[PDB]
Amino acid sequence: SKYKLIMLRHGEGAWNKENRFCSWVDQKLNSEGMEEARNCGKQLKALNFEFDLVFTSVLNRSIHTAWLILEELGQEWVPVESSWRLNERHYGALIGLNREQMALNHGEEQVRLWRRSYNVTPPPIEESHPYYQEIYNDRRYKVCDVPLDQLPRSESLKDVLERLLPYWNERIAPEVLRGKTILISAHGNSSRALLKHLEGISDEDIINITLPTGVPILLELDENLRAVGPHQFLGDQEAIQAAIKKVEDQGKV
Amino acid sequence: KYKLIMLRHGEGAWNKENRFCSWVDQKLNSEGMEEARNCGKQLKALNFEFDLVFTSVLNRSIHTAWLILEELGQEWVPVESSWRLNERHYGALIGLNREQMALNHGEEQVRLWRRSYNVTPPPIEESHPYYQEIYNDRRYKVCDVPLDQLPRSESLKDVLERLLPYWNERIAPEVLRGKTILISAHGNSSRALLKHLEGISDEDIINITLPTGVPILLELDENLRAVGPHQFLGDQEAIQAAIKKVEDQGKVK
Repeated sequence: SKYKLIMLRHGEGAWNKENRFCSWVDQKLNSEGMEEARNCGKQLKALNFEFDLVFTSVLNRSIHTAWLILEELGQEWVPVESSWRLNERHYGALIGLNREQMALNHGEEQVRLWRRSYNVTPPPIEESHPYYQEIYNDRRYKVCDVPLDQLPRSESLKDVLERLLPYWNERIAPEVLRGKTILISAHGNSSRALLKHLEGISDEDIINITLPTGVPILLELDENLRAVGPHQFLGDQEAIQAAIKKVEDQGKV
Repeated sequence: KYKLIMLRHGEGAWNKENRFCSWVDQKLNSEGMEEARNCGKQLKALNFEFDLVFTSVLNRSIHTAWLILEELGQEWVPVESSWRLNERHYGALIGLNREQMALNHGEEQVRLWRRSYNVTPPPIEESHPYYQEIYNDRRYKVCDVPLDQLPRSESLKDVLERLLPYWNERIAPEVLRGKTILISAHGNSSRALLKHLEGISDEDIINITLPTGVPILLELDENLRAVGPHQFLGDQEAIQAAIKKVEDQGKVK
């Protein structure tokens, strides 16, 4: 392909382990996630990647992942840019809830729909939600390209792509066309959103795409920035498929 | 009136070994990392809310900045790194033991090499043990100045000449815009900026030594000139002692 870029989902976190929808809650990576980030950097180093620019969300877990990757590459000097438009999909009222418990109470299929549907919008989070305050009172959301009151309170995967695409078009895509090697440290669903766009995945097929944590995703693009072949997870396919199954199994029981 | 924070990163392995590090990209050791976290805690106590962070391209200043932002929960704050904030280039003296130099050339000469404004260290030659790793690094192949035009040694005067343009053009404008800035730099690059901002004479700058891992508070007026001398944040006795420690590295037992 004419261009190559790397995107990935950050490493494991406390909630990623307790199996609770984290979303816009600024939870940190745990020891296991930090190591995943380090292994990503080692895999990228083994493949000679030399980044010119890194894009992250404003959730610290995606930022720390990038930092750990850069340290392993000895590329801490590479410019980093962060944007809420790369933030994980907003789970609204579901934030904080245990996936397996919801599966038990509502049915595996119901939870699977909420998690992977392109169109279903979660119930908006309310000021009465246990984590509303610790989200909308943070200064990082007072300096976004849109007023605090204009930020979403819940999003379907479709909503995510709608607020992420502008950033890709205006800030990231231009750099890729310039020949720069870009690294995107994002999240599970915000990453699924960008892949849908780049690979032209249908609304139906995007439902079956689940991304493993801490695994480099190589995308090869043509002159029009359209993927030339499905995304490629860099690493041992067997261990990567088990990690994907692990994510899927979070909604089973 | 405007206030900003600048500091020198924490200790590295060559600190206890008493060897000029300069442009060698040495990482912080355990102690240096802790020094950064302590700076972060102090800044958090003062409720600092940074808007921008400027660092050099030496990873120790970058890691220091990252640790401070983590302590503050401000990892999303924009960071910019430039070689123009790099520590003074010690030329051929890089890697040499400061006390050994004092025994070989005398304390007076060592003092001139370390703190004088106009004395230039002998240039580093291709045969020098640390030449390769420095000029072979990609971070210097993408600077605003060709790799072949980068200094091979610098007097404090040389440092100010390549650092001042960066301050005036990229940092000072943010200060005038009321932004809260953090400058994570080095011993002599910080001394060079202080000399300018405080209008310290070529002679008096020789007596200014900065301790590692200590927040430096500086207030500037409408003309971006120091309202008063810089101040060190923390236990003054421990600070003066740390300053003496640095001074004593250039003296005979």
